[PDB]
Amino acid sequence: KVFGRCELAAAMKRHGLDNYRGYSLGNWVCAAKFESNFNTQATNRNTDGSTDYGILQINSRWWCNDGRTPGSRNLCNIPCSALLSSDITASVNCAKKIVSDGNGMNAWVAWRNRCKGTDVQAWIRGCRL
Ligand SMILES: [Cl-]
Ligand SMILES: [Cl-]
Ligand code: NA
Ligand code: NA
Repeated sequence: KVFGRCELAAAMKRHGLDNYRGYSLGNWVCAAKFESNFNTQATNRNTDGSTDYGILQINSRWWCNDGRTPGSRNLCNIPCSALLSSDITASVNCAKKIVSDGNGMNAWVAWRNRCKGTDVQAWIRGCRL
């Protein structure tokens, strides 16, 4: 599913991301925009052979099992395919573990390069949340 901006902001808020670990909702929506263009089915292969999955491009090296990333872990204890669902629950729950891991939203390189230090409230402006 390809979400609209406000639609995703609302779903993220319902699923508990608003100010989670201090990150306002606009940070999460901005990250999703540049990671996946709001498309739950987005996948992208990494140079190391791992793959990124779903609206927040969660990586198989650490976070989910895809059966083809040698030597990886599955810290969210889910198949990576669960991260492609129209239901964003698995992605949000796994994202909460990632953002708690020590480096905050810097785990998402696109957030660091394109969202960090910007007016992220713009991403939720006009939304009935
Ligand atoms: Cl990407
Ligand atoms: Cl694997
Ligand atoms: Na393997
Ligand atoms: Na932080």
